[PDB]
Amino acid sequence: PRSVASSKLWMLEFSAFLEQQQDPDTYNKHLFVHIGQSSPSYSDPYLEAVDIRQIYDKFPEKKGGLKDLFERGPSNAFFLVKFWADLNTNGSSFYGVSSQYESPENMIITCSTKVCSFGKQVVEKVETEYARYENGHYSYRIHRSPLCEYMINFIHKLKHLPEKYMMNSVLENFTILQVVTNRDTQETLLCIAYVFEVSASEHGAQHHIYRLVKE
Amino acid sequence: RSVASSKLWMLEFSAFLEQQQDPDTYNKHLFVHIGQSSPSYSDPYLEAVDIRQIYDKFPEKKGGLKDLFERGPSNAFFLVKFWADLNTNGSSFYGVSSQYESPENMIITCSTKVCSFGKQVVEKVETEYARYENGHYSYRIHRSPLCEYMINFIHKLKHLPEKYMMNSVLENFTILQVVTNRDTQETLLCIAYVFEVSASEHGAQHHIYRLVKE
Amino acid sequence: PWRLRKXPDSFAKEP
Amino acid sequence: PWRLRKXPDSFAKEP
Ligand SMILES: *C(=O)CCCCCCCCCCCCC
Ligand SMILES: *C(=O)CCCCCCCCCCCCC
Repeated sequence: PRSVASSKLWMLEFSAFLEQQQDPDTYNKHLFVHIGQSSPSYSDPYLEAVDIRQIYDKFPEKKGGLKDLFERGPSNAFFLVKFWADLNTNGSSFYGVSSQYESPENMIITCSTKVCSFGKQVVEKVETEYARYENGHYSYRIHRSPLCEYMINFIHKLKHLPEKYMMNSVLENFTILQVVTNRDTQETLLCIAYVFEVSASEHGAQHHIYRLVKE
Repeated sequence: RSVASSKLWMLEFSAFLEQQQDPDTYNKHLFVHIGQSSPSYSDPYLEAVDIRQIYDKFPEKKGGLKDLFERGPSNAFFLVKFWADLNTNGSSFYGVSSQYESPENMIITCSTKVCSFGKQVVEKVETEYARYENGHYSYRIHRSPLCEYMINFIHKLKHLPEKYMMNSVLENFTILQVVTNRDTQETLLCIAYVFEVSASEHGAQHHIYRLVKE
Repeated sequence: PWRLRKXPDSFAKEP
Repeated sequence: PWRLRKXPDSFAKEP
């Protein structure tokens, strides 16, 4: 569905994974989180709203922080994703992140991803993405970007915790902020706040998507 | 050296079977692959094969291998021998992936003809657009569904008792891939593929050859 | 705590 | 036959 979407840009996919090579011809891949489902773009369901003021203290609020960005707008570009992460894992290892975006227009875009601990930035990754023309529109893809060391270590530390409630306790103060901007106009195309809990489902990782509103 | 002309380089090619254990867990088996491990200092020099030795294994007459080679450029022509890993083991997806780079921004057409006794049995045609990437252009055919004929073919190979029998079937099976600049009709890459069954401990293998006039 | 914030009921119900 | 044609020795030697 065209859910995490402003008028200029739609995020179709987000996934973080662990890939293990048994032998040169055999690979096992485990997904921590994902967005993506089999429904067409126009399926776009009604999304519940979250008063953005309720989440400000989990992100940096300096010049160029979440409040600043939201007030500058467009406010219809702002979303909150809550993930229930699948941490049930078991050869050489690769930790990766993959994402996909679509637009009707050909832009050069910048994706900024900031990991936050107690509302303070601990690590940032910046990527510039160019379009491929595809099926009547423009596609932007990040394919198997290497997960940074801080996050690999964070996942290791969480897994060594004896109890699932303890993992959830650590996650109360862990957030990620993603800003996607048109490099030429400096327009905010998408802004996605992420928060995490440990999944207890047997049908894999789960999510809920919310619009962020001024209230 | 690599599968590269002056205008296009194929850095990645693979055919695979992917199986979903559960919604977050996937197993992938590679039948054949190029560029799975990174290009290195020690990669071997490419030996040469006289193309007149192989004409009968590929479509000929108008637009065939001979016709294409003579039009050239000759530096775009390669022969790959694969030793395929058929030792496989929920939902299943058979796919082919490939990746290319060029210094030029082009619209390319990739034609893949599966042949038996040198005659086409099925063809698959894909048009690919470029993506800008650090001063050059990249093209990707990503998890293209393997067509029924090849899925069926792989099943039937496995249902033969002996490997030498699999090799005998494969002696009359070829694949020809031609990549062209759609605008100019220039041949960017032409790759002939031939197969045997692997007996290696370290998985699927390949040798790559330049096709030459002598 | 997140549990005392004004948020929809779904935020605490894993689909 | 394939095995008798002029090709490098590597053609019938799996790496
Ligand atoms: C390092 O470069 C910072 C970029 C972070 C990439 C986002 C990864 C999303 C992590 C999801 C898995 C979290 C499981 C608790
Ligand atoms: C259908 O889409 C035919 C197109 C052929 C694509 C090339 C696939 C290469 C298969 C290699 C597997 C070898 C198994 C003996």
